[PDB]
Amino acid sequence: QVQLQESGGGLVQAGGSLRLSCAASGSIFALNIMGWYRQAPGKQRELVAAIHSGGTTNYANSVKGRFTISRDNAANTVYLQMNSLKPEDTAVYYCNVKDFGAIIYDYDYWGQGTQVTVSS
Amino acid sequence: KIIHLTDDSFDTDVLKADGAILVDFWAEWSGPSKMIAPILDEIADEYQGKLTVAKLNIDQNPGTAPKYGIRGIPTLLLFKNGEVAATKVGALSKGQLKEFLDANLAE
Amino acid sequence: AAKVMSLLMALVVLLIVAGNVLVIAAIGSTQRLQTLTNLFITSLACADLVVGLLVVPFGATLVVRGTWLWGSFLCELWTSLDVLCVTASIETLCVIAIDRYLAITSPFRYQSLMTRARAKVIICTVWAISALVSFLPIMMHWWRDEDPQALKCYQDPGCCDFVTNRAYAIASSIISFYIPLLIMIFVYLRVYREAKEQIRKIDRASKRKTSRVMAMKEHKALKTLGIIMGVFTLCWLPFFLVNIVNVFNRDLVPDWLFVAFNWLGYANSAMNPIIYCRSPDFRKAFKRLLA
Ligand SMILES: CCCCCCCCCC(=O)N(CCO)C[C@@H](O)[C@@H](O)[C@@H](O)[C@@H](O)CO
Ligand SMILES: CCCCCCCCCC(=O)N(CCO)C[C@@H](O)[C@@H](O)[C@@H](O)[C@@H](O)CO
Ligand SMILES: CCCCCCCCCC(=O)N(CCO)C[C@@H](O)[C@@H](O)[C@@H](O)[C@@H](O)CO
Ligand SMILES: CCCCCCCCCC(=O)N(CCO)C[C@@H](O)[C@@H](O)[C@@H](O)[C@@H](O)CO
Ligand SMILES: C[C@H](CCc1ccc(O)cc1)NCCc1ccc(O)c(O)c1
Ligand code: NA
Repeated sequence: QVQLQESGGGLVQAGGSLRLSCAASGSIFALNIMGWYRQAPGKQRELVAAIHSGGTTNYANSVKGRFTISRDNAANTVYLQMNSLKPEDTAVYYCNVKDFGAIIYDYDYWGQGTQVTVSS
Repeated sequence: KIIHLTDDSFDTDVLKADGAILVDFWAEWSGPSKMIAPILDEIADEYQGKLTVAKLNIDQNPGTAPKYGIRGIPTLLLFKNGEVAATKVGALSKGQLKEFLDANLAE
Repeated sequence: AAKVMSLLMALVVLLIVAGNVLVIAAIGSTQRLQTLTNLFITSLACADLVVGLLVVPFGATLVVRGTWLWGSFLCELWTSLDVLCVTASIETLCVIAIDRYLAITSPFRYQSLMTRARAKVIICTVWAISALVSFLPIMMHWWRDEDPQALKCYQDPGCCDFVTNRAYAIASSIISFYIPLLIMIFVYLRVYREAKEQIRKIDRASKRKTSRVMAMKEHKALKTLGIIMGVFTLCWLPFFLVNIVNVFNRDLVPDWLFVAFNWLGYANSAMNPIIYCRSPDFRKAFKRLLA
């Protein structure tokens, strides 16, 4: 069974920094995307940042220049280094894995989520 | 169970005969034509009621074979209602022959 | 045996129409299924559906009766419709391979690069090429051989054999099958290479602590790649090989085999829904559609 374990979230002062970390334990296809999504209270889920197995990345405009996504070269673990935090970034952050193992379609795995609250 | 054909009997035994008749054109001088003799004897018992195996010695009856254009031997012509439904020339194994007969008899 | 042969045509048509109708229904009815890839899948299903409704039925009769009952014009048209639908089907399989290759290996570049408007152009192109290789040459008599025995079949309205000049059978086979095949081999090979090359980089990372082996997901992906290339090639390679062979040594291959290899190709049209619509969203939509 595939499972995604989220850590590194919590309370933090505005202007500060966190480092999220999602460790995927299970069978994943070599070709995949590991990513972070978030859902602010009373808003829809949005992509924060994502990194492909190859190394190419994709970031939302709100977090560009601040957040940095990187993955463990050995293990199935993906890190989001969040700097210059603002109260706007307060949301439940979810870890996502897109597995390309079926070729024709992608299978999705989602984490339970971890809370990040930034106070002014 | 096998009918042994002549020139004159060919019209009554094969052309006017009821059911599917498998005719064999054999000769005492052809080693290929002998290889089918024991396998046709087994086919007469195993396909009893489903067809009739008939044999014709092309040496003793030279008249029949030119009429249908028999080049080589052994030639196996499968007859139905006095018409030639299918044709096979050369020696076969039992498994090859059963596939030909079992395919052609199921219409 | 010919009793069994007729029963076998009936199920072929049933599977093709059932399957492909079910796919188009699923996609058209479900907002979740209306993706970019499934746009190409929709093109494929249209092509295979027209194979089952028109091409194969008119085909099935020509085997049963042993003659063309609908006159020289509908022969010409049916021939053009066959060539079109087969060319569109196979060329669309080739586009799906490219599509999934980009989406798996360069997903972020792919999203900006491939739009819905761009995919429509790709699809429209595929059908325009199918049309120009089928209807244009067959209706305008460009496909015609000069040979007198061939010219006897063109004059007989009961004859609807597929007899072509050299140029057309070569060109049509290359455009409908060989170029698509080559692209499919090259593309899906780069997926295998990319996946193997990525596993290589993971082993370089571990500082000699672990060596990766093939997991559940890697065996399954390789089976999928097998079924994709296997069933496509098994179904259409025999016929399209023989189709070029006929243009040179005409006697070598019998007519009953040639036609039987063409029937094997029509079988691929029933196989495609099973291969390319296994997604969990497809599986849900199909249950929802069948009450
Ligand atoms: C033997 C059949 C081989 C498979 C079918 C391929 C044909 C499709 C080719 C095609 O249409 N394009 C080439 C893409 O590589 C798309 C481009 O022409 C595209 O740039 C334009 O359509 C516009 O997007 C310009 O804004
Ligand atoms: C980059 C894509 C173009 C690929 C390059 C293909 C080059 C070969 C061109 C070619 O093969 N022929 C050129 C001349 O037609 C056909 C001949 O080799 C031969 O088949 C004919 O002479 C006879 O079949 C005619 O009876
Ligand atoms: C959207 C891009 C549209 C491109 C449309 C042209 C398609 C490629 C050219 C072509 O159609 N053929 C190859 C050219 O030979 C196939 C046949 O048209 C041709 O082979 C036959 O007419 C001859 O074999 C008859 O003697
Ligand atoms: C866990 C095990 C998973 C299966 C391993 C892969 C199965 C074998 C895949 C395969 O190589 N082919 C399909 C056969 O299954 C043959 C094709 O790759 C290709 O070589 C032919 O289509 C050629 O004729 C093209 O000209
Ligand atoms: C029209 C023809 C019908 C053959 C046929 C004949 C009898 C049948 O019972 C069923 C099918 N099929 C041609 C398939 C084809 C399709 C695309 C090509 O480029 C090509 O050269 C040939
Ligand atoms: Na004709």
